[PDB]
Parts: sequence; C-alpha cells; structure tokens
Amino acid sequence: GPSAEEFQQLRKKYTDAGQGHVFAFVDELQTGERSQLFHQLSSFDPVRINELADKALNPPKASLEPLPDIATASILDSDPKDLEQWYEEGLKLVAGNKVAVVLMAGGQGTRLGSSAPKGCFDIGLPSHKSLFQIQAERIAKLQLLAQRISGKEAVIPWYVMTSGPTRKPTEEFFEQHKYFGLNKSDVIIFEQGVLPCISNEGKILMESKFKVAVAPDGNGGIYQALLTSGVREDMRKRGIEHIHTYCVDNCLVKVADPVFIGFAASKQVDIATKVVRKRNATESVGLILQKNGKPDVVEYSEIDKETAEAKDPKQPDVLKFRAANIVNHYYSFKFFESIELWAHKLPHHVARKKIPCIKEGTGEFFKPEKPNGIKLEQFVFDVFPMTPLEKFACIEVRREDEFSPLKNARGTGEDDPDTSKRDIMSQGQRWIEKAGGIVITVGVEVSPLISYGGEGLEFLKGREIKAPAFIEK
Ligand SMILES: CC(=O)N[C@H]1[C@@H](OP(=O)(O)O)O[C@H](CO)[C@@H](O)[C@@H]1O
Ligand SMILES: OCCc1ccc(O)cc1
Ligand SMILES: OCCc1ccc(O)cc1
Ligand SMILES: [Mg+2]
Repeated sequence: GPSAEEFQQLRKKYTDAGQGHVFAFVDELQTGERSQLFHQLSSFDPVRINELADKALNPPKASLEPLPDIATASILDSDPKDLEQWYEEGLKLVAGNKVAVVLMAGGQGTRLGSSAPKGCFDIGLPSHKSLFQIQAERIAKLQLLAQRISGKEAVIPWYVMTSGPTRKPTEEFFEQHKYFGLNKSDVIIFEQGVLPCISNEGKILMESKFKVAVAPDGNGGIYQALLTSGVREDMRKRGIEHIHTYCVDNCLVKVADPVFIGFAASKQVDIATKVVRKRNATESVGLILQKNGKPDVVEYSEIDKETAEAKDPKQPDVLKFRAANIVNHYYSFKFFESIELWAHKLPHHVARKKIPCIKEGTGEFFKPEKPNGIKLEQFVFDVFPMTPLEKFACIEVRREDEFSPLKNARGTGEDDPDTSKRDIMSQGQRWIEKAGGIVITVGVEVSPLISYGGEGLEFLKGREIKAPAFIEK
C-alpha cells in the first residue's frame, strides 16, 4: 500500500486545508481500507474543495427576454421542401461517417425507484424492449437508410456516458443483448466524474470511516469526461464533425435525427438545441432564453415562480417563457476541440441533500433526518452563453413525436412508464394511418428497424391492424 511518507504528505495537505477530520478513523483501518482512503483523497485537491464549498455556501451577491427570432426556428413554421432537403443532407452526413451520438445515461432515476439503470427500463410495450434497445435500433435503422445512398458501411458511433451507480450494470446489459445488433467496436461506455459531497459547515462528508461521500458531477460533467475517457480522441480518429447528445429517459428521442443534424450543419452553428412548448407553468423543464445578450437556460429548480408565470404582454393567458428544454443538443466537433479552454469555467449548481455519512464522533453510519450537506453539479447547457447568437439555433419540435420522458414511477399520471408507452404506441398508430393502414382497436408499436420516423410503411396500405399491435421484422 501507500508509504508512510506518502500518507503523511497527503494528511498535511488535508489538515492545512481544514479537512483533517477525514483521517479521524485511520488508526482502526485495515490495510485495504487505508489504501482506498489514501487513493480517493489523493484524487481531490482539498484547496479546490474549499474553493467550491466557499462559493456554494457563501455565494457572491435579469436582462431576461425570449430568444430573438434570428436564433429560433420551428418545424411547424418550416417549408416542407426545406425539411426534406435538411433530412437528405443529414443522411448524407451519416453516410460520410461524420455523425456521432453521445448518450447521457449517468442519472440515478431516483424519482423512478428502479434498481436497474434507467435505460434498462421496460415501459410495457408489446416488444418489452428497453429504452436502450429502442435507441440502438434507431441508430441501426439510420445506418441502413444511409447505406442506401452511399453503397458503403455507415457508422454512427454511440458514446454512452454512465455514472458510478450505472456503469457496470449498463455494460453487462449491453453485452447480454449483443449490443442490440450494433458492433461492439462502435459502442463505447464511459464514466462521468464525481465531486465530494460537502457539509453545511463546508467539511468533506465521510460515507464510511475510509470513504468520502461523492456524487456524479451532473450532466455538464460530459465535457471533461469526453477528454479523459478517450472519446474525443476516438471521434477525431473517425472524422466525426457532428454530434447529437441526448438524455436516455426520452422514449421518443430521434437519435441522430437527420433533419436536426442537416439543419444545424447547413446553418454552420456551433450548438443547436430542441425545445417543445412548455405544457404549463410548473412543468419541470429548463427554459431556453436570452440572458445578457447571450443564449442561456434557466433550470426549473432555479427559476423564480414569478418569471415562470410571466405572461405574454399581448396574450395574457399565455406564458412569456415557454421554450422547454428537451435535452436534445447538436455540437460541431470543432466545439469539442476547445473543451480544455472553458471546462473550468462551467458553474457548479448547488442542491441541499440528506447525505448518509458517519456520525462525526462515534463513526456510526447514520441517515440524516434533515439536509446535512450539498451536492454540486455542472449542467450540460451552461455552454450556451459561450456561443454567439449567430452560431446558436433553437428549434421547436412536436412533443408527441419527440419528447416523452420517463421521470416518475408507474402510478403518477405524468412522465411515467404509462405515458411513455402511450406516446410510443400513439406515434406508431399515426404513422400507420398516414401510410394508409387501418388500425381497428390502444395504439401500435412500430419497431425502429421497420420505421425510424414514419417511413417505409407503404406495405401496410389498405391492411387492417387490430390494436394493440407490434409491427416488426
Ligand atoms: C441539466 C439538464 O439537462 N436538465 C434537464 C433535465 O432535467 P432533469 O433534472 O434531469 O429531469 O431534463 C429536462 C427534460 O426532461 C430538461 O428540461 C432539464 O433542463
Ligand atoms: O479517480 C477516482 C479516485 C479514486 C481512487 C481510488 C479509490 O479507491 C476511489 C477513488
Ligand atoms: O426550421 C426548422 C427545421 C427543423 C425542423 C426540425 C428539426 O429537428 C430541426 C430543424
Ligand atoms: Mg466498445
């Protein structure tokens, strides 16, 4: 294990930093436990922890308008000829092996109450497919469509960001499913980083006598993680130029959506993002807007209930701020090549939490009654203000085709397994109907390997399908 000299130098650092309590139980640790504590403490800089705690617990003490029209767009307002062109252009970029996907799948799904990673969840479709599998098959299908135009292999590498709680069960799940028919060599599971949890008094919390309480560093942890994992280097080696980044929990996510990629690429933006119309004042969504001349987002946990209810001057029964973030982002690869210059600039969001820890005295593991500390998180959209308005685009899409998050346990009424299932099977039915199918009957599941977004269903014209149904290969 670590030498006595190594250990004393670490202890000095932490003690000088006012964090020497992390060594309170060293004298009763086994060799292994002492080794773990040494290595874990060595991974943090206690002076930086003090910097973070200070900014969080003693923060320094609203030019806030809707995004201007130059930076916004809407599928509803689009010329269908342009939609067709951007689709074709996106598919051509996929065919050129220029498109990558980053999946943010490090969330714990604590509102959901599942023991498995959220992506593994079965929302009760006829197929019993997981969110992960549905997403993988969307990638597979787009590759197939792209190969029809190129006559060459089309690959969309899938970079799956997990946390400590999610990584091993995620990798096992992918292996057990043989990567859902994608090539293992083009799917990379990597981990985001963590930050120490900090007490209300600014002290590192000890989960045990030999372990610091940590949490994942928020989805804004993506950027630093792309470097350390080797993912950015892999994207460079493959000639990636366009990246779609999204959240695992959206059962309708149009993975590597070619219209979105084609549109972004055509406008030559650094960053593009999708929104839907906020469904009410209390919806738990970030709001995309202009702050101090800059594109920005106000998260639902940080907005004041006055700006959430701010009504349109012209239309007093409609909300001023209603561009709901659906966690569907486009980046240029050039944007990723500059991460090192601004990753440190991202703010740390503060959440007060009940962090299980050791009774600072006994050493007994105790679940606190009231919030005893804070967790720090970076948010993926806090890059938006680094980007000029002219290199940013915010597009409205249709909720019922694009956004159906799995947030809550079954039996909630909203953003749960039942709404997810309903939205998927309603989507399938609408596509079949538009293609001339007659659905008797609620809804029909259409496999992504049959249809990515409504195409390829001509074979169903005139046919009668008894709902509920599952259309597959
Ligand atoms: C940091 C981040 O990405 N937050 C997102 C994300 O919130 P969650 O706290 O992860 O549920 O998903 C929302 C959509 O479901 C979106 O509106 C919000 O801004
Ligand atoms: O990079 C994470 C640091 C770390 C090292 C060893 C541990 O046992 C725990 C955490
Ligand atoms: O003008 C809006 C075109 C557009 C439509 C849908 C997308 O997903 C992206 C861009
Ligand atoms: Mg792999």
